[PDB]
Amino acid sequence: ISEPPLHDFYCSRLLDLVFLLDGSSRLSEAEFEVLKAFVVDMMERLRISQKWVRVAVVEYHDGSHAYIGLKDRKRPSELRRIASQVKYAGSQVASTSEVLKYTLFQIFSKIDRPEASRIALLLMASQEPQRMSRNFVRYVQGLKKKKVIVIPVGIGPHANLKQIRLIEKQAPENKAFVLSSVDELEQQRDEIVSYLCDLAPEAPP
Amino acid sequence: EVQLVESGGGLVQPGGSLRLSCAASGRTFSYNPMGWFRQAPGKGRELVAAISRTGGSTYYPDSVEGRFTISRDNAKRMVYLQMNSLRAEDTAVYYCAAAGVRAEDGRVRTLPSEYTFWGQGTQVTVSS
Repeated sequence: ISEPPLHDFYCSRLLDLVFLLDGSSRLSEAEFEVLKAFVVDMMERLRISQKWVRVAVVEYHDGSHAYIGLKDRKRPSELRRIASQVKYAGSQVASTSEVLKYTLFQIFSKIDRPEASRIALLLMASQEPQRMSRNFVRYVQGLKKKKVIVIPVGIGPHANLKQIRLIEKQAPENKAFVLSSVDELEQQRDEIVSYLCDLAPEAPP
Repeated sequence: EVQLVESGGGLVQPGGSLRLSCAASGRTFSYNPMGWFRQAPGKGRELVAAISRTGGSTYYPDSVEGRFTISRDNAKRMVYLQMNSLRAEDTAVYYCAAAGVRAEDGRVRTLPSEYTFWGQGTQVTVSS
């Protein structure tokens, strides 16, 4: 049908995958461009369709800015162009607690695709005020109950390792990647997309 | 899961030319790495040509380098075997196959056990 593979690696599985991008000034404009490029490389190595891999892209500061929903029926090349054009916020704070609440109540409020795995790829560079973490474990526990796998990727020395370890504790498929900087994302990309692809089923209809 | 249909076989003069086509269909088809195998009278299945998912990489045994070009067109879900300067020993049934082991990795596959889906076969006879 519509649009052939760009690379030899091509994940043809039943997967709802959500990209959550740290919008804080812990990343420079140039470092944020590197993060989006990683997101666009990932997207090019997936079979994007309502039948195969669904993608969502959210940028988070003290609130969530959704650019693509799982259900947005558009051309892969259109979706990838949108992801490449996500704006730099350079915000004071990036709230893991807020973007996980958004993912729980706004993206995964109901499970359309019980046949699919569901993955939150939480791309973290920063540490939220301790006043904003009141309900953090609650929302991660709410995602574990909706069968959403949370994969925290800590980027850089300011990423909150306490929270990454906490997320891993709350459930066993919740598995973390700890990176020294954005430049490591491209090193780590093939291992990461292979790991994400293997957590998903090949058409179990 | 994956259905493969070969066409375009027949009789040719030695030193003649022939293009084989394979039409791939089905829900689970994901532009898998493909391979052309043959069974000649009294002989096992031989891999003669293999191609990555994108077509950027190819494998042929040294025995047949220069006589076979495998290619593919992913828009049409086709794979091809261009046969050139044909010999007596190239008489055989030619099978189109697809790798179903770890399909997500579209690199060229040489191990025959990684080929999982198989067509019905097309006869090529090189004679007078």
